[PDB]
Amino acid sequence: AHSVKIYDTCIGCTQCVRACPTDVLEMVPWDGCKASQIASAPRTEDCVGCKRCESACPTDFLSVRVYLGAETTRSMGLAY
Amino acid sequence: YFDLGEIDNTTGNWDLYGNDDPNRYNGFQNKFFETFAGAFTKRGLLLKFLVLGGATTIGYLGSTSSGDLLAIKNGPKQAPIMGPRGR
Amino acid sequence: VAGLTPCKESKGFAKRQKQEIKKLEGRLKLYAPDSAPALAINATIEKTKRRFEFYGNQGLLCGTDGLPHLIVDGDQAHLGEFVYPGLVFLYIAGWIGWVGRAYLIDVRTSKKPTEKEIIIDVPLALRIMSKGLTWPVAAIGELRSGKLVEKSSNITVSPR
Amino acid sequence: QVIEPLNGDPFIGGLETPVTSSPLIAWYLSNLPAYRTAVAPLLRGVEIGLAHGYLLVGPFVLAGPLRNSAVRGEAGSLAAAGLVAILTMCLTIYGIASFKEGEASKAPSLTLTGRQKAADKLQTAEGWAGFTGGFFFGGLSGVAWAYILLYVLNLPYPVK
Amino acid sequence: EVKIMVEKDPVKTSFEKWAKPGHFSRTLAKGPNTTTWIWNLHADAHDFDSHTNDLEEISRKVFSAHFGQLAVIFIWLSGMYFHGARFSNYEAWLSDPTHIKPSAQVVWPIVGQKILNGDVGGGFQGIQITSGFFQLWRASGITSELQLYTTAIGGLIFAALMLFAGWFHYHKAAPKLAWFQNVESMLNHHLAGLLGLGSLAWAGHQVHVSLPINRLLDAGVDPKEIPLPHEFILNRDLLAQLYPSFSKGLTPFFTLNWSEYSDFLTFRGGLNPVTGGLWLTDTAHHHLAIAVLFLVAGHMYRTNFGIGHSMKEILEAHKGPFTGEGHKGLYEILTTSWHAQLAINLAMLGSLTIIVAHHMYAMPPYPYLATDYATQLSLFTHHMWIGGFLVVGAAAHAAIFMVRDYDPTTQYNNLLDRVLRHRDAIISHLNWVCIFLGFHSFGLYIHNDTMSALGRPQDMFSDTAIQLQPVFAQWIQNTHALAPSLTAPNATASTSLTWGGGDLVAVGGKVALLPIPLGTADFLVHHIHAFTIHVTVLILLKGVLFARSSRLIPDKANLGFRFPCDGPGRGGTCQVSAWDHVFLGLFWMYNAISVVIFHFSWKMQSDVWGSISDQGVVTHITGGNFAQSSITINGWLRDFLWAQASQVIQSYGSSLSAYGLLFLGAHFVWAFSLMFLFSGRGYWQELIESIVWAHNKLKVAPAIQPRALSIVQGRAVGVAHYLLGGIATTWAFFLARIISVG
Amino acid sequence: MTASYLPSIFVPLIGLVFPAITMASLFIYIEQDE
Amino acid sequence: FTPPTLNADTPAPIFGGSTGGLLRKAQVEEFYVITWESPKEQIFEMPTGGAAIMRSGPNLLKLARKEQCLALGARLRTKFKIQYQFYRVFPNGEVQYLHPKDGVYPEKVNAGRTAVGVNNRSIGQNANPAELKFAHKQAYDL
Ligand code: CLA
Ligand code: CLA
Ligand code: CLA
Ligand SMILES: CC1=C(/C=C/C(C)=C\C=C\C(C)=C\C=C\C=C(C)/C=C/C=C(C)/C=C/C2=C(C)CCCC2(C)C)C(C)(C)CCC1
Ligand SMILES: CC1=C(C/C=C(\C)CCC[C@H](C)CCC[C@H](C)CCCC(C)C)C(=O)c2ccccc2C1=O
Ligand code: SF4
Repeated sequence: AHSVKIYDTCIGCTQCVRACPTDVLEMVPWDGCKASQIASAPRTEDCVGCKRCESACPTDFLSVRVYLGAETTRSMGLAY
Repeated sequence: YFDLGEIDNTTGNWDLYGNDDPNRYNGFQNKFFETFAGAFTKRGLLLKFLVLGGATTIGYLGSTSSGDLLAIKNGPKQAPIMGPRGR
Repeated sequence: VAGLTPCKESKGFAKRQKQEIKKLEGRLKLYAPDSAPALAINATIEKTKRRFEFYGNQGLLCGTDGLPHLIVDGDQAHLGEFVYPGLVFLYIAGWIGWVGRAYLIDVRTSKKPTEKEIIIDVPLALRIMSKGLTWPVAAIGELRSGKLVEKSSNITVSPR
Repeated sequence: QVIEPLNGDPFIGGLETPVTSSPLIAWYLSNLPAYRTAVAPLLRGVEIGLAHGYLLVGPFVLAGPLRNSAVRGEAGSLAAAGLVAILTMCLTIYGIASFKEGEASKAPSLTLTGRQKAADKLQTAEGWAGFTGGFFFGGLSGVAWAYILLYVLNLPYPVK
Repeated sequence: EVKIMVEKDPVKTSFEKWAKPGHFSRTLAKGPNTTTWIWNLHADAHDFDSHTNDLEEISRKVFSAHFGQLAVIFIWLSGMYFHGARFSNYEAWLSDPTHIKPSAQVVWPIVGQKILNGDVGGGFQGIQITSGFFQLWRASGITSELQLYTTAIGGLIFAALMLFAGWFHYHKAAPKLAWFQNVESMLNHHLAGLLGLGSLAWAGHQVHVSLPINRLLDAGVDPKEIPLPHEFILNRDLLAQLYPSFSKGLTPFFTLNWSEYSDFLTFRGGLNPVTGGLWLTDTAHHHLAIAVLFLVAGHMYRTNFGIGHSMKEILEAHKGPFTGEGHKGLYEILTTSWHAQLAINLAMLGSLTIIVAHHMYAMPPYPYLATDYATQLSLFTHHMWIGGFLVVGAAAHAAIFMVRDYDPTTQYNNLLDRVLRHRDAIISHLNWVCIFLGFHSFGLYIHNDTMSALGRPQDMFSDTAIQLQPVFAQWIQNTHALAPSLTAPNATASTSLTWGGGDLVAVGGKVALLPIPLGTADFLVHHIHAFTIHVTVLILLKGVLFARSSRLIPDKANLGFRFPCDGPGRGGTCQVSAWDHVFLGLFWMYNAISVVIFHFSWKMQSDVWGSISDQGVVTHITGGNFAQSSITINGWLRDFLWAQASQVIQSYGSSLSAYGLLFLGAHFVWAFSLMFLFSGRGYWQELIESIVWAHNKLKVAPAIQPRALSIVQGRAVGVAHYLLGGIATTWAFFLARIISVG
Repeated sequence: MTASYLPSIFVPLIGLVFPAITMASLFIYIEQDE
Repeated sequence: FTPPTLNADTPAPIFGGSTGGLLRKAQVEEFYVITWESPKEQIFEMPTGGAAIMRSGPNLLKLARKEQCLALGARLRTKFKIQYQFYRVFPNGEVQYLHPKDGVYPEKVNAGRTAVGVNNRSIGQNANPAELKFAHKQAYDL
């Protein structure tokens, strides 16, 4: 549904994963930062699109980026 | 309350107000309604004659109406009101 | 000029002076002549008569409504309507703009530059509010020396 | 002690309140023509039509525009029968959209208890087909019988 | 266990904490970095729960803030008595009030504003006041302006005492947490000591001061020759000539011969025909009764003397089979959360202020209150707006209790837990009754507008068309008029004149009150009122119930109260917060209270307020057009919003021209609100970025970065200008129209 | 007016029948699963 | 990492019933089951609205959305020291285990998971939309 993209400006601060309320983001190993980890979005079909990860990203400009695309019953947040 | 043997009973698929009574009428009342409402069954057929029959029945009494039945077919019954500037 | 009679010879402007005192004279009829609210209306009438004798003596132009109209084109007769108090204004408004600009330069080279804007340093402020008196000689002086404007390589620019 | 969860399950969005699972209310709601799961859906659709057909003559003969004439029986009954024919087409296009020809039944097969019942045939393409014709014949006869008992026989009532 | 717990010198009285602005919050103590720091400085200024987690220091902050509020109200009362003493015509109005308008504000003759000092009468120029202070001082027995000056300087003394107590109960001896948690003692000393002894003391004033002075004012005696209030206490024969029951001298009180006090303690009812205001023998019997009843009710709870009630024992014994473990933990709610008590107290104070508004137009308590129509309209309108604001704030602090003080571990299977457990049912059935009320009131208005537009007056809901007579109200008004004969014997007359007992009271040639009719128009507008109150309840109760979580956002309590949104996800989560429900309920309070005061103004300008000529003929201000024009929106726009606005727009060049200026400036503030309400932060942030670029070009960049207002702040600014502009529009239109035709 | 009865025909069809034709055919069309 | 199997014999927390629970999306589309092991009998805030007494052993809770499982799960990870996992249950009977996928929570890094949805460039090196007209690819997915 929603497309969440991680860019190489990430410092591995992990707070995009901690702010995620639908378990989209996970921290995979990486070689481009001091923390040696970058975020990724394997369960991007579960993304509501709330951009809590973009609110918690301290990198200017943002490393996690959520693009609101086709919206399904996962990304609409319904219970009915 | 999760079972893995009955998936409908653990998810809310309940007939909350349903009944399993097979019949409560008699054969004389049942044969009258299916005979009369037998040409009204098919959705594609019923949508055809309701649109075509509904367009005719509003154009009939729209046109055969009288002055007392509807005021738009009565017309004016007094002198017209002249506007300002002689118009 | 522009089809407007002068207000000293305008019959409509003298009509508005007549019907303004008459409104205030009828307000005076229900008070005692030595009472305190009657002294306020008597001071209002003398304020009105001072106003109408000031508007006619400045060469104001009155239309068909009996009202003084301002000519802002830059006429040699009409300098005090727009040009003279505009140059008085822009001197005062440039004084506000020069002492607020010079305060920000004086607090940008400080230890905590953001605490000097919520808490304005009055000895730093009052020593340049006096310096805003001669500001056209200091604004064009900074314009000619290049200190008024900042080069675009050191200015935060949003991307295309 | 009085309020229970819905069939003992607290995580289904409902409660077993007295307005829901009374001895009198759950007897009532289980005999209403919409919740008979084994009756053929044309027969129980005639009762859903007779009811709604009858009741709708009332607000159309006592409140409509032609309520102050001698044609108030004829104007309001055909207005009541007009709402039957519109809602029949609303019932027609609902069954076309919701149910496809040859599909299963979108109905809960399980009852309040754990016993397995047959699927409700009303939520099908052919079950809602016979339900729509049951509402059309029942609704047009429910309007006409309420018109007969009010403006043909003219039974005495306080308001008519 | 109830006793005084204080401790000495918690914080030192120093100005070093005045210099640092954001000392209360950890985020604002670092100093400013953006311009949003200034707005969070004011937003978190009074929010004492966000400062510290210790409820003791929070309660001390709230107690000294109460004392500062009391100081501000005493400064305000000092000003209004000093304005009566020096800048008013209160002695001139008190000589004859049927011809001289109440005025207590003189403006300075500077810029043409001296025309606002209008001819109010009595040889005086000033702003005609509508606050009702003149009738209040006439009911208090105030005869001279020296008494007003003495009350002003006494109020200044009490304002200094409240400032000293606010300093004392935060810096010298501040109470501890268990002192504030003695709610039984606080209720015992508020019911008996505050509302009981206050009613008893005002009853003593209304026996000795208000009653004989106001009896002499009904006799046409000049107030300069009326004896002073202490002369009735000293010379009791002077008090006995007006009431012979004073000749017995306190012996019927202790011998239970209270009927011998029937000369000055009566259950008359109705209005004084001399003045148009309630009797003070009834207002003194009223205060003596609510004092002998609030002092009884103040001996109910258990402090430390054995007798009484623990209210936890009252609550925990109140449990039912439809609830189970209900009312348990609510004592722990209402003694550990300031916001829950604030919600209950604000709901009662707002609803009580609405009670005050109705029980003052209908039973006017002050002499010449009813016949001064400006005072009646302004007092009703002011108390409706205060009451609506306080009930919206009640729902606000209810929601703040949910998001910041509701502990789910202490609340299992009680009333609050079960109300949260079926909040979908509450909000959905409230939604149904709101939509049903909206059609069955406003669509009835639309139907009347349509058939009046289509030339069908018989197809409407009129008193001549299809009638919708309020038979319950028309029966309860007959039940309240035909009461004295059988259900309430000992009454001389009836409770109010608006019930149907006759008594066309004419004071100064102007109608005080008469029987208020209730017809189809009143039915329609009362269903509008019920609809608007229900919808305001719907947004506000939805914000209270969905403050913790929702089906949309299950972690909404972690986001807080003043958060804007979660984001553009789940379709968009804009205004999910409980604050945003308070924000929308403020608009629905505008709608509700504005239609309430519009129905009030038109209903009594059409059916109550007017004049009485010879041979008993009553000519109202807008004669009889409420029954036929207030059933359509075109009548409301035409015979109310256009016909009665023909004195707010042509008031220019007169004393009421400031009402025209504030009418237009109130339209300005309203259209200014629509800038903040309809727009959003990011547009203004990029526009400010362009302005910051222009500042960078000329080296006038501030170090405090210019930022757009926050989304919560932009909505707050928009609703503040919407309420301020619309309320000031109605204030200007009301206070120009009813002053002009009054 | 030449023919007064075509007001009595076309205003009921284009005002009542044609929205009932168009909205019912669209609601079938917008809820086709295809 | 072997995913845990849903036992379907552990019981529910003591809850009086809520109206915020499973609607018809549970019956036809999906519903979410969260399973966790408890130290003792506690009281927790229900993410559908309300409070329930959680059991002294393993607990099973049926939820409608994936966000309700994290809102509950982060509540009993910070207030309580309880490890949790949840599932996705479909009406045909298939239980899809969802979190944590490797057995360790996604805040902590694991060597088994791979980078997906990761761009080696930044935002400023994304291509303009004018040079990607009429293509399935967009400015960020390449
Ligand atoms: C019989 C004693 C008594 C009485 C008269 C009151 C009266 C009052 N209380 Mg108090 N209170 C008492 C004892 C009493 N209290 C007890 C025992 C407790 C402890 C459990 C509390 C704790 C409490 C708190 C925590 C607060 C109050 C507040 C209030 C005020 C109500 C708000 C208001 O605007 O009212 C109308 C206000 C007035 C009429 C002003 C009157 C002020 C004068 C100086 C009297 C007050 C002094 C003292 C209480 C009684 C002295 C009597 C004196 C006249 C002889 C009012 C001053 C509230 C307030 O505003 O805080 C300041 C507040 O929330 N009370
Ligand atoms: C008994 C009265 C009472 C109590 C104790 C409080 C107490 C509180 N309120 Mg409030 N509340 C109440 C009633 C009250 N309120 C009412 C009347 C409303 C409806 C408007 C609400 C709605 C409510 C909400 C919506 C929220 C609170 C919150 C706050 C908290 C701090 C706000 C702050 O720092 O002030 C800030 C003060 C200002 C910004 C001053 C602005 C004043 C108004 C808005 C504009 C000016 C009006 C003025 C008359 C017009 C003059 C114009 C002229 C100058 C040109 C605090 C707990 C906030 C909070 O976080 O609570 C924890 C918040 O989010 N309140
Ligand atoms: C251009 C649009 C259109 C037209 C032609 C009409 C026409 C009519 N309206 Mg209606 N209306 C419409 C739009 C329309 N409406 C909309 C948009 C609104 C919503 C705001 C309303 C709201 C409204 C209400 C609330 C009511 C009317 C009523 C009326 C009737 C007034 C004349 C009379 O006295 O008959 C008196 C009545 C009769 C002669 C009864 C005739 C009923 C016939 C026989 C129905 C027959 C079946 C029908 C044709 C099936 C339709 C199929 C489908 C294809 C359209 C008339 C039938 C009144 C009425 O009586 O409704 C029937 C009434 O109560 N209107
Ligand atoms: C000074 C100045 C200026 C001016 C200004 C202007 C421009 C104006 C605007 C304004 C407007 C254009 C409007 C406004 C309006 C106002 C208002 C509106 C206000 C209000 C206030 C208040 C305070 C209120 C009160 C109230 C209340 C609160 C409630 C009830 C009612 C009332 C009213 C009483 C300028 C800038 C030039 C320059 C600088 C300075
Ligand atoms: C206009 C507007 C702004 C911009 C508002 C701003 C920047 C507030 C301006 C406040 C004053 C005018 C600036 C600060 C003034 C200083 C005290 C300096 C004094 C200068 C003169 C006022 C004397 C928003 O941020 C916004 C956010 C969300 C929705 C709508 C809107 C919105 O409509
Ligand atoms: S929050 Fe931003 S910087 Fe931190 S790990 Fe996530 S993407 Fe990287």
